[PDB]
Amino acid sequence: IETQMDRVVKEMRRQLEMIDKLTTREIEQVELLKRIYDKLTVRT
Amino acid sequence: IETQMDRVVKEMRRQLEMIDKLTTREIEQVELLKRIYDKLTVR
Amino acid sequence: IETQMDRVVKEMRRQLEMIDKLTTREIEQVELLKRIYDKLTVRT
Amino acid sequence: IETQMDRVVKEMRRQLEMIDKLTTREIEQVELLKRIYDKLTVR
Ligand SMILES: [Ca+2]
Repeated sequence: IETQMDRVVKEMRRQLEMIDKLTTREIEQVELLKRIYDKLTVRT
Repeated sequence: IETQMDRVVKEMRRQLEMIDKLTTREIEQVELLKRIYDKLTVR
Repeated sequence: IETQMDRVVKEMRRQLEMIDKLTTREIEQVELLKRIYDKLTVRT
Repeated sequence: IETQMDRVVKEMRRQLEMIDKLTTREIEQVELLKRIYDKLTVR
């Protein structure tokens, strides 16, 4: 009734979190590319 | 459950926003990757 | 009631579509890194 | 009623198996970027 209706708000709030740990992993990921790129422009 | 329904949606449209920036960013990632990779092929 | 209640399953169907794009994109990069990784060792 | 609310929760936990496979996948990218970035720092 309402009790699965939070087995819904609950699971979800855990999805925003899981999403956020992802974005900052995208960022870590990018950082390492910009840099790794810059070492290649220069090693030339 | 009428107004928590309402909350649920709001939070969902927020969750797509996020899944969107993610999607943008992977596109960028992938081009840098190919860009990076081309140069390894030049040298 | 049911109105807002599918402005919900609507989102989810759309959410999971995107979670599918990424997983295949991710798949693409994972083997572009492997290509670059393989070569660096060659360029050595 | 409960019928569609039941669906809702399903495809939601479906998405958590997904994003979980995904993190496990961007982790494995990150290890390759480190390891790639280390290898140049040497040449
Ligand atoms: Ca990535």
